Order: sequence, then C-alpha cells, then structure tokens
Amino acid sequence: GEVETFAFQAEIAQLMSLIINTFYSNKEIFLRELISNSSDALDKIRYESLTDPSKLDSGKELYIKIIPNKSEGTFTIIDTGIGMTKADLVNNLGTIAKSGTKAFMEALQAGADISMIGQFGVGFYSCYLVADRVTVHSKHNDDEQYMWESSAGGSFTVRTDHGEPLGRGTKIVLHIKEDLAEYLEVNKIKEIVKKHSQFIGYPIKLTVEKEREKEKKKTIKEKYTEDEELNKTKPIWTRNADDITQEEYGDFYKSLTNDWEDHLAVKHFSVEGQLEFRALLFVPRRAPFDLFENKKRKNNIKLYVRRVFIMDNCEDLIPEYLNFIKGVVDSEDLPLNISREMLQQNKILKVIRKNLVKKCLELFEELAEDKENYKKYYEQFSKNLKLGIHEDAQNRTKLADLLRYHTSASGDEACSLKEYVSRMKENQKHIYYITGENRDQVANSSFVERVKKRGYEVVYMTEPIDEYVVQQMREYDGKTLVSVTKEGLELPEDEEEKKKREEDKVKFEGLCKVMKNILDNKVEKVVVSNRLVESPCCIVTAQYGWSANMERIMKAQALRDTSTMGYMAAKKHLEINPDHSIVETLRQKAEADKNDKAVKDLVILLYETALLSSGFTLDEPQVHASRIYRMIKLGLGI
Amino acid sequence: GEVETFAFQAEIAQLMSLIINTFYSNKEIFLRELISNSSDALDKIRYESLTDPSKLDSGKELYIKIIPNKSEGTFTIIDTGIGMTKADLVNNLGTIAKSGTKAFMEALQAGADISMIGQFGVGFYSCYLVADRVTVHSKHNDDEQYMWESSAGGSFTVRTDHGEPLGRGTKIVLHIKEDLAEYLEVNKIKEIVKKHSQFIGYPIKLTVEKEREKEKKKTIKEKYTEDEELNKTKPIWTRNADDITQEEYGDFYKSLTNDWEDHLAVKHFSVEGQLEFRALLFVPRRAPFDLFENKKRKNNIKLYVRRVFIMDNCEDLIPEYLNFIKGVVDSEDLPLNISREMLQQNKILKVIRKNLVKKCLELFEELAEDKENYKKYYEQFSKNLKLGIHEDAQNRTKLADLLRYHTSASGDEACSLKEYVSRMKENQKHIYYITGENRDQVANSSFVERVKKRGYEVVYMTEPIDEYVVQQMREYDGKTLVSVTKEGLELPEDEEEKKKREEDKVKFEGLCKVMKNILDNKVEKVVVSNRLVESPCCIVTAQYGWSANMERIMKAQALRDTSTMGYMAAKKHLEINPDHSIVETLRQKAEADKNDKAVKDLVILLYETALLSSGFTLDEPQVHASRIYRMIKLGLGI
Amino acid sequence: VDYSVWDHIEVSDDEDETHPNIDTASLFRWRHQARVERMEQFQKEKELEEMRKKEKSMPWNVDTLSKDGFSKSMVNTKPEKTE
Amino acid sequence: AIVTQWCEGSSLYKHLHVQETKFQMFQLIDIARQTAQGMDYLHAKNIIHRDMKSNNIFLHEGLTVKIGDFGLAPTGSVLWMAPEVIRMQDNNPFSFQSDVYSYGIVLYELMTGELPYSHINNRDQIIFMVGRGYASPDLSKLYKNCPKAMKRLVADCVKKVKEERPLFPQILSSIELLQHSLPK
Ligand SMILES: Nc1ncnc2c1ncn2[C@@H]1O[C@H](COP(=O)(O)OP(=O)(O)OP(=O)(O)O)[C@@H](O)[C@H]1O
Ligand SMILES: Nc1ncnc2c1ncn2[C@@H]1O[C@H](COP(=O)(O)OP(=O)(O)OP(=O)(O)O)[C@@H](O)[C@H]1O
Ligand SMILES: [Mg+2]
Ligand SMILES: [Mg+2]
Repeated sequence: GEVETFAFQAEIAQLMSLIINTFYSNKEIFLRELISNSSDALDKIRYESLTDPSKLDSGKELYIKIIPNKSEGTFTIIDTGIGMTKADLVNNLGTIAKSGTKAFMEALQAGADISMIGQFGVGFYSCYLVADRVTVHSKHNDDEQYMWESSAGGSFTVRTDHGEPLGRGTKIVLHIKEDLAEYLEVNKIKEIVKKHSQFIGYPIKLTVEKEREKEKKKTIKEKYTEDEELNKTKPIWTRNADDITQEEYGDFYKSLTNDWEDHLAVKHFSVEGQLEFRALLFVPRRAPFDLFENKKRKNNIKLYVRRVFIMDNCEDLIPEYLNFIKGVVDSEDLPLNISREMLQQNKILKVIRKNLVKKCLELFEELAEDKENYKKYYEQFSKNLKLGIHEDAQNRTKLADLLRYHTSASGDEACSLKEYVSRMKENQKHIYYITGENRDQVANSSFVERVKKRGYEVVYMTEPIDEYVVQQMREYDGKTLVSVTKEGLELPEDEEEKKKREEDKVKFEGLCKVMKNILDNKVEKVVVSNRLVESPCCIVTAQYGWSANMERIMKAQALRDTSTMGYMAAKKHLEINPDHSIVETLRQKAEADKNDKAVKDLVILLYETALLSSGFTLDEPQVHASRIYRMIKLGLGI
Repeated sequence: GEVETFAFQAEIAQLMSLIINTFYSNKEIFLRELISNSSDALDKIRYESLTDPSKLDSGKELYIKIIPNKSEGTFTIIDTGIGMTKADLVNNLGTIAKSGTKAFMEALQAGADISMIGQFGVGFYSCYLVADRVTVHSKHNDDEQYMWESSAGGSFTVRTDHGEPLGRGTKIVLHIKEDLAEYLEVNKIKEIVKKHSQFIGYPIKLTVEKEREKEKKKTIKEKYTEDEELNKTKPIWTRNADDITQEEYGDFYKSLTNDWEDHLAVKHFSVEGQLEFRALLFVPRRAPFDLFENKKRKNNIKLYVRRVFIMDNCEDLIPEYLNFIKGVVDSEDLPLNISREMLQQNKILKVIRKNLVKKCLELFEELAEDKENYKKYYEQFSKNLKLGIHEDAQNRTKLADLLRYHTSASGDEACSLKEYVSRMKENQKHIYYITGENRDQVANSSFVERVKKRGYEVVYMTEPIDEYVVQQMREYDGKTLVSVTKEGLELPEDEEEKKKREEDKVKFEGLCKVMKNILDNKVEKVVVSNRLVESPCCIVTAQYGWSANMERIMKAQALRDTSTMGYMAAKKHLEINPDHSIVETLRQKAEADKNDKAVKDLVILLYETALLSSGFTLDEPQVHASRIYRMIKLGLGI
Repeated sequence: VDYSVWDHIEVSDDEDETHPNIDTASLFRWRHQARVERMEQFQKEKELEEMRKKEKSMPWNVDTLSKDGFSKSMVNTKPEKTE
Repeated sequence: AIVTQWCEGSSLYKHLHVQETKFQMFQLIDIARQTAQGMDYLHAKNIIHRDMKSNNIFLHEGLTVKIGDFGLAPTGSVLWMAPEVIRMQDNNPFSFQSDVYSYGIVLYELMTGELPYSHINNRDQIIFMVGRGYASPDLSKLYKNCPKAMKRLVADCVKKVKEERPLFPQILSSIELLQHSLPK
C-alpha cells in the first residue's frame, strides 16, 4: 500500500457562473451588498481615527453618495472609507471566498465594539447580476490611487490611476446592462434603499438630475439637487430606552408606518445570550379596514440583522391573531444563507416567535391598568383578542383576563369577567351567559326573567364570535360557563320551591302528555318551566346540543360541511309556566275535551310563539302567518 | 501605462465551509444527492451498453443498494453504475465546481434520451453535512479498484483497493457523525426516499435488522432483512396516456394519497413549447374533510423537475378554490437555485398556474356530461365551485355553467342555469330567484305566490354562499338575476292589471297614509302590493339594499364589524294586498275611525307578522309575544 | 462560517410537524409536557463524565437559548377626538 | 369577502352510546383506519397514550377524527383499559400494546355498538374478572356482516397476552388488505 495525498482544487470559470446565476434569486439585492461594503469601509476608517485622528487628514466627512446617470448608463457609488492598497485590492477582489473584513476583525483585539456585515467574501460579485463591466476607483492613505477592472471573464486588470485625486475612500462604477435600465429610475433606488438600507450607520446622499436649465428663466435653475433623506430615520432601538422620549417613539412610528396619527403604545425589549436581538413594537391607534382580509400579507414585522434587512413578511415569527402589530426586530448573530435571505436553521424563527408573543401579551396587559385608553383598544381590536382564544390554546388563560362585556348589572359599561366573579353571590357556582344579536334582545328574553328576579348577574353576548370563544372557554377561574338558554339550568331553591314545583308537575302531568301528542315530532318533551315567571311557554335547548344563537351562526357560514349538521342539531324542549292563566285555562279545556280542535290550534299557535320568543326561526313562517290571519278574522268577525 | 492582468483565485477551505454550512438548510438532502449520483452512474452504463452490450459483462443488474450499519455507524451506499478511473476520480472529487456528469452530456450529441440532474458538481460534498469522513470504493471496467478518502480537511488520499472485488460500480461508505444516527433509522430512510427519490427508475433495496423470532431447534428465519424495492410505484406520468388503464391510475393514486377508494376521474397531459412539463391530475371521490382548514397545506400539487422532488406546496400553483385537486407535476427545463429547493424565476409559475387552471376547468366541464358522476361531484364539491364564482374573475363565465340548482318546477332533481334558459316565457325577461334557509321555506313563500300563479319558473336559494354568488353573478347569458324579495319587482302586466292597480292606489291612498303615520320610521313607505294574493301584506327590500337572507349572512359573520357595513342595509317597504278581506276591512275601520286603538293594534300585529313571513327578524320578539298572549286572553275571555 | 451551534433546536408548537388526524393543540401540549419531563428528570439525574456530554449535545430550546435584555414599555397619552 | 371556520366536533361516545347514529360498515372501517393511523404516528414519535376511549376521541367536521380531543377541539372507563394496566402491578404498565388493547375495545365499539361486558352492572366486578383474565370482550356480538379479517384483528387486540397483541403497523396492514377487499 502506497497512499497519495492531494489538495482540493476549484474551477474558477464554473464558480463564477454558479455565484452569478444560482446564488441570488432577486436582482435588486446587488445594491445592498455595495452599500454594505461602503459602510464597511467607513467603519474601518472611523475606527482607526479613534486611536489616531490624523488619519482623517485626507478627509473628515463620512458619507455615501449615489450618482445615477442615464446618459451613459453608469450607476456610481462613492464613499470616503478606508480605501485600498494594491495588495489589498488584489487579495480581496481577485480571491473568491476571501473577505478582507473577516481577516480585519480577526486581527482586531477582543471586544472591539464594532460589528460588520460581510463574512463570506462573495457579496461583491453580486454586482455582476445587473452589471456587465465593473470599474473600481480606490485610494488608501498609505498608497497611491489604482484602477481595478474586470468583465467576469476569469481575469481582471489592475493599473495605476492618475485622474482626479479622490483623497480617501472608494469609487465603484458599474456599467448597467441594457435591459436593466429600470434601476436608473430614481424611484426604485429610493424604494430599495428604504426597504433594505433604511438603518445604515452613516448618511447616504442621492444626487438627482431634476432641472435642465443651468446657470434660463427668472430664477436660477440648478441641474442637481442633493437629496439626503434616505436613511434619516436613525435606529432608536439601538439607543437605550430610558433616554428616548415619547415624541421620538411617535416620530419613528410615523416614519416607519407612514401613519399621520401617533401610536397607542410602544413595547421595546432586547434579548441576550446565544440568540441575541433587539425589538421595538408599536400598537396602531385605529384598526385597519383590511385587518382580517385573506388575500393580503400575513404580518408587518420586519427582520434585521446587524441593521440590514432580511425578510419583510416571515410567516414563522407571529401567529395570525397578532398580525396588526407594527415594529422591527434586529439581531447580530443569525446564520444567513448564501444570499442572506433565509436562515440555515429555520427553527430559529420559531424561537424568536415564542418570546415576542409573550412580550405582546405583556404589553396588552400593561394597557389594561388605564381604563380610558384600554377602552379604545378594546373598541378597535375586540376581534383579535377573541380570535386568539380559539387558536392560541397555549395563551388562552392569560388572554381571558383581557375581555370586557356588557352585563345585566354593568349598565352601558363593558365589564371584565374578574368583576363578574367578584360581584357574585356565595351560593352561585356558574357564570350565567346569554348569546344573541343585541343587548336589548338578550335583556328582554323570557329566559332571564327568573334569573334576573333572583338577583343573579348575566353576561350579554352580542357578537357572532361569542359562540366560538365560549366553546373552548368552558370555565374561567374555576367557574363553569353555563348558558341559561339550555336545559338543566340549575337555580338554588328551597324546600318550599321544590315542593311547589313537584306539585306543578303532578298537577300538569296529563296536560304535558296532551301537548306532546298534539305536537308530535316538533318537540321531544314538554315539561313545567323552572325559569319562566310571566310568559306561558318557552323553547329551551339540550344540555350538549347547539344553542339557539349557535345554529343560526352555523347555518349562515358559506363554506361549512353539511354532512355533520345532523349530529349536533339540538333537540327542542317546550317548557311551560305553571302559574300562567292561559295555561290553566288550556289545562281545564284539555281535561274537558282531549279532541278539541280549538285547543289544538291554541297549542300549535302557542308553540309557534314559543319558537319565536326563544329565537328559533320558524320551519315555515307561512303556516304561522296563515294561522294568525285566520285568528284576526275571528277577532274582527270576518 | 503599465496594466497587469491577473486570473481570479479562490480559498479552498472557506469554499468548503460555505458549501457545508451555507447552501443546504436541511441535512437530509445528502441522501438525495447520493441517489442522484448513483442514478447518474447507472444511466451512464445503461447508455454505454445501448451501444456496446459487452459493457455489462462486469455486472448485469442495475440498481442502488443501501446498507445502513448501526453497529459501526456506517451508511453504506452501493450502486452498480459506472466506476472511476484514477484520473476521473481525482478530477471529479478533488475539483470544486467540476461536474463529470456535466462534461458527460456536453460530450454527448444532441438527441440522446438523458434525464441527468447533476450539473453543479458540488452535490457530492453534501455528504459532509452528516459524515465527518467519506470512504469511497470505486472500480471502473478499464481500471483497477481504488480507494478515495478525505475528512474535508482540504486534502484527500488515493490508493489502490484490494478488498472485496466490486466488479463494477461504486461503493460509498459514510462515517456519520455521532449526533446524526437519525439517518440510520429504517423509518427515517423510508420517509426520506419516498419524499425525495420515490420515482427513481431503478430498484432501491434497503437491507436492515434481522427477522428472527427466537424460540438449532429454535426458529431463526432470516438473520437479516431482504427488502427489494422502495420505489415500487413507477412514474406512470412518464408513460403515454393511451397505454395506461383505469386500474393503473387507481393503484398509482392509492399509492400517492394512501386513499382506499379510487379516483373520481383522472386527467393526464403534458405541455410543450418554450417550456416542457408533464402533469397528472386526480379528483377524489369524496371531499377532503379538511378542505377549508386554513392552518395546514393550502395547495396539494407536488412539483418535480427531472423526476426528483423539488417542493410540495407553492401558493403560485393553484388557488384556494382548487385545494381539493390531487396530482403531481414533473418538468425538465426549470433553472433551480444552487440548493434546488426554490425556483429562482417566479414568472414561469404563473403561466403554469394559468394552464393548470384552464385544464382543470376543462376536466370539470367533461364531468358534467355524465350526470350521475357529476351529481356526486356536485354533492361533494358544490362550495368550491361557488367560491370560484366569487374569486376567479376570468373563469366565472365557464364556472357558472357548472352550477346545478333546484327550481320551482324541477321537483327533487337539480337543474342547471342553461336548463332555465331552456324554459323562458316569451315575455319573461329576468331569471327570478329567491333566497332562504330551506327549500320548503322558499317553496311556499308569499312573495312567489303571484310568480307561481303566472307560470314563471323560480330558483330556490338555500346555501349561505349563494348570496355571495348573486353579488357577483348579476347576469347570465345576458339575462338579469332579479329577486322577487326586493322592491321594483316588474312582472308582465296588462292594461286591466294596471287599471286595477291605479284604482287600488286611489282607493287605499288614505289608508296607506294612516299606516305610514302609525308605523312611522319602521317603514320607509307603504305601497299596495303587486305580488300578493293570500298574504294581506309582506315586507320587501330596497332596490339596491340587502335581502333579509343577505343581511343575516353579513351580520352572522364573526370577523366583520356590522357598524361599518351597515350603511347598505335595505329600507323596509310594506306591500299591502288590495284584494285581501282583512286589508279592506281595516281600510273601512280606519276610514270610520282613524284613532282606533284596535286599528293600531291590528296594524302593528300585521306588520310584525309580515316581518316573519319576509325572513326578517323582529326588533323585539318579546313585545310581539306579549301582544299574542294578551290577545288570546280575549279569545279565552280572560 | 461554522453554523453547527444552531442546528440543534426543538420547538414544540410547530405546525409543519402536525398530523391531520390528531388535535394540533393536544399534540403541542403533549410535546411541551414531554420537554418539561425530560428537563426535570435530567436535573434530578444531574444531582458523571458521560452525564457531561449529553447536556452539550441537547437541542437548544426557547428557554435555554437566550435570556432577556430588559428595555422599556410605555403607554402613549394623547387625547382621542381632541378639542 | 369570505371568512374562515374553525375546529368543532363531537365524540364517538356521545354519537354511539347516546345518539346511536347508524354508521355504515365502510364508515366504521374508516374510523378504524384513521384511529390506527393516528395511533401509529403517535407511536412513531415514541409517544404513549394512557386513556384511550370513545370519550377522548372525537368526530370532527367532515367526519375528521382527532385524537387528543379532550372536548370539541383514566376517569373510570376501564372497559377500554387493558388488564395488565388494571392490576397496577408494574410501576408504569402503560405501553404500546396496552394501547393496542384499548384500541381493540374501540373496534369492539365500532363493530358491536355496545360497551363490552354489558351484562355486568358492577364496575368492581368487571375489574375483578378482566383483571384476572376471567372476562374477555364477547366477540360473538359483532355485526352479522362483519368481515373475518377485522374480526380476527379485534380478537388479536383483545388477547390478554400483551406481547401477542400485534403492533400498530401490523394492525394497519391487516386493515388495508381487508379494506381493498371490501366491495365484495
Ligand atoms: N468598499 C469596500 N470597502 C472595503 N473593502 C471592500 C469594499 N468593496 C470590496 N471590499 C473588499 O473586497 C471583498 C468584497 O466582497 P464581498 O462584498 O464579496 O465580501 P464581504 O462583504 O466581505 O462578504 P459577504 O460576501 O458575506 O458579504 C470584501 O470582503 C472586502 O474585503
Ligand atoms: N456515485 C457516483 N457515480 C458516478 N459519478 C459520481 C458519483 N459520485 C460523484 N460522481 C461524479 O462526481 C462529479 C460531481 O458531482 P456532485 O455529485 O459533486 O455534483 P453533480 O452531481 O455533478 O451536480 P449537482 O452539484 O448539481 O448535484 C459528478 O458530476 C459525477 O460525475
Ligand atoms: Mg460580501
Ligand atoms: Mg452534485
């Protein structure tokens, strides 16, 4: 055995094609890397000045300038950074997968308090995505100005420069491809800078050709106007929160969201450890008109690493019910892909996701102590809190305390469940709630008669979503959620009340059979009501069937499946008031004659009224209407 | 000037680190690349033998064999493909960005049947994602057996191999890192192969732990497991449609979807031209029970390029109303990124989306010609058709013809709209439709009284989604969709009818005014009804306002604020029947006495009844119920 | 560019790993309870050289990956429908 | 615009012991298949269930079946609990094959429509026999149209020897071969 050892090799020509065509999906990202490298150079020149100010003798202004020119199709970037020596330019620009920035950091001491962007050493070549020929002008203080040029053909040319003395920094010149001329339109440059480089550490200038008359009309027209407001919004999340005024937060929110109104609140927090990031969140004052619209974007939380933009709408970072949250997040250690678009470990997103939800819940908890503002918050975003109940089973308990409702004793004020339990008697074990369309309907229902007359407070449900939330919200603070519209509504009664009820059953036993055989199929059982006081009869629902308001909501959804609606359809029970005069008269008449047609008509009409009073829609409104038309003919004498 | 030319260079170690950590998010891809390369070698020897049959004298069986070894932690891949010469070995494994396969097709002339996938020359290095050291046994027909070994440390070792004779092919042995024993799990391997390389055209045998039932006289059975194929399901889409029978399609569909029933129908096709791809489509016989559950995979068409899996769901393939479609798509020309996990050009996808939507519409059109199968299809997927009406703006025209509905004269069988166009009266100009909750409730409505008596066919509307359709489906074949539940219901009238109408208006004008005074704001106006015979009065809606069912549907939604949408809610108009005895007698009473308490009680009771017969809810059921309870006391003399 | 640190992450409430015939909330709760159980038995077993290796090889989780760097939360006082 | 729907369902226990819905033979077989699949995925992720019963499994909308549905989205009920769990002898008698026995009682409910050991009104007496091996699910009460493969499968699942109860992939394999022979 004789072993031969060889080192790995690389094909330059194929590598160029790979990095050009298979690395970057989006063409516009070419500008991000150029601005990143310019910021790299500016940070380099700045840092050495901290030890030797004489470095800035060649120039004291730290800036970046973008000078598009449609006439020659040249997109030129000039910055005043460290610059290049000949050794530096050859070693960095000629060597793929070699980054001078990484070597520079590894040369610096521990704890330099400067973090930089590029590490892979291939971001620069992304300029070839839109440029066919690259010329670079650079000048280091310890060297002369040189010329760098390549056409991505596997070779590059380097020569000395005798042109205008740039002083210090770098001048990148890209000859744009013919069909990529859209990037010369100033609007897209502003959009790209705001989207990706909104928060760079140095001001970026933009020189635009707006006027064509040069120093002509009455006034002096200037061909170029220097535009500075490209990165004016400084990243306040970088500063300590204790030194930020509320006006600063409002200005940042207005700049980011283009809102004319201020925020409702600001949540700021950072995270330290292996996964380190900073976050700044805002709550808009008005609920958007398209908050729950399906065709639109899921989230508005923007992701940043080392102040560069990565992903705008990442579905993995927040759930749906918190989509209204506005803010940005910046990190420093996220492992990026070759294009700095995704993460090489997607489960990192689900780790950031877990903490931000908790922070948003804490912020919403911090709003409740001020009732006035929390009232506006509830008005604007009642649905989002409720929608989170049904899906976020993890945070259901905490989100429950953030709920407010009208009650039978709260008046026009919305009251929390905590107030509701705090106002309850010692003997009551359940939260009595009623679902419906409006507060007055549920207040005036015949079911709440005995409930109200015995002094037990009842919550009023008026929104359609209330039926969904109470499905999971079976009990709050150990108190069961009991709807009085269902059967088995238990009220604490004395021995005399039980004896009177039993006497009612034994007196009305045969009459209940008379009703049951008269109605046939429409009612499963007729029983003496323990919830009515004045109204003769009412329709109550089964213990585990759908409630009256529930099935109407179910029957009105456009996309639900009808194969199952047979199973949970509740069975109708007809409760009868023992002490009503009409029921006593009907009892006497039925005892006199079991076959009275008039008694049959009265029973059918009374049940039809009972369905309407209980909220059930009539199986056929026409027959009830015909019965009432027949009756008023008798009352008038037709 | 002195111009120096230099060729671009690369750093090997940093390039290796980039390939390892930056290009692949998930580690499981290393199996995909290995299977791809083994299939490449197998196709190489196959094509060579197509010209020289003696090439296979070293081995006749073409396959890939996997030999996981949990004891040594060695994941052994053995395929009987083409071997390596020493020059090929070094040039293919030591050179980054060099693909011997790419050189292979670049060597081949045009016209050869080639499904090669290996192009970037870097997929082999993905083994280092999970293996610290790569051991390769190779044996070409024209060369001896050699050993190649490296630990990604920038160097590799080459020596002659003198172990077990391989004859021909390649034996890759990976020393998997200690943290990645998951890839030795038989279930994990099966999952990965079925997910990625399920349709490789060569037998893949996976050999695993012993099959011994221990009781020598004891039973031992097989002291290993001989599993012969995991890719049993051949890619039938590659075959022509004419040579595939129904049983083949059923077995293929059951294999992919794990379904126990067969397909309802199959559509198989390819698309040629500037882009080539194949598509095989299945419609299940039963609706998926989670078709509109939004938390999971929206689109269920799997994507393939050159028969290797790319991505399972892209929202740019099918819309939401086509979530039930099952099938796969295979192509040959899409340029993938370096990771092959995402398609760099999204413009193509929209063309594919258009074509697949068109062809699915064609398939649905084919189904309608066979009623019984189409009746099952309509029963199982009626909702999705109507959602396509709502959202698919372009295909609404053809999508509408696929709707079947029960009509007043259709009995129990549902009828298409075109069948309604088969049955106009010559004077009839509008497709009359009525909305409601049940077929019976709309069959005998008071609104359809005159419509039925005049011989005009009507359509019964019972599903909640229907009101969204009539919002969008305004006209069909140039015929308007007019509801009889709204004002302005224009029915062909003769001179006698309009003469009687004017006489009735003159006679009842004062009565109309007095009811307008009594009902005040509850009705916008009172007019004499031109649609009622049996009902003394009914409630109609505005010309452009909601219907009662439509308003119920809007206010029953749980995610919409009714206050914002409330501006559109229709005004209520009371249409009184001129010939009704009740109306005439009430007119006589009102003329005799205008302030009669009996008259006002009768009119308010009549309006409350007319609300119910019109599908509207009562503003307070309790007061109406109390009105009945008071009245029937008079009947009982209470 | 070593990315080996982050490749070991376990997140329970992940919708991507869900089964259509299992209640998603119940599965998430089951995963969470399993996580709680494994870290609680691990510390009891902790209270040895082989013990030292498995802690370094555990998938990082939300609780252990990082800690809070405290910042301020505020409420914006501005008159709604001002005079 | 259109809005969404969400997760609501009802249990097998209510459906069959209260509503007594007449599930078709293929429907019962489909519930068997989906329950077996959901069990296998639970076991595929080395997860153990300890309170299998018709109460803890729900029929969702579209006849979706969701295990873990404690509600619409072992408290007695020993008729499903396996005998080796009942004696409480082992510190943790809960196992995959105990779940096999419980799911076999689930198939007993599917193919009989009545609780096992119905002739007994005492729970502790049921405890005493089924724990000691005196009582077995009465397999004669299965429906008359019962295919033989499922009958043998439920027999295997209710076999008192925990090791003999075949492991869930074998259950699913047994169902699919019979399931493809259903149209007979
Ligand atoms: N304006 C500049 N200022 C300083 N160095 C520069 C500049 N432009 C290019 N370079 C050097 O040339 C190499 C440029 O490329 P690239 O932009 O390819 O690398 P990076 O920015 O360092 O890494 P990454 O590819 O991860 O972004 C850089 O790594 C840097 O050393
Ligand atoms: N088992 C094998 N049989 C035959 N050739 C092989 C095998 N393994 C590696 N090679 C050769 O090594 C060269 C490199 O391939 P790698 O597998 O490195 O990338 P690719 O298959 O060439 O392309 P891609 O990187 O796009 O997947 C390949 O082009 C192939 O010719
Ligand atoms: Mg770079
Ligand atoms: Mg490869």
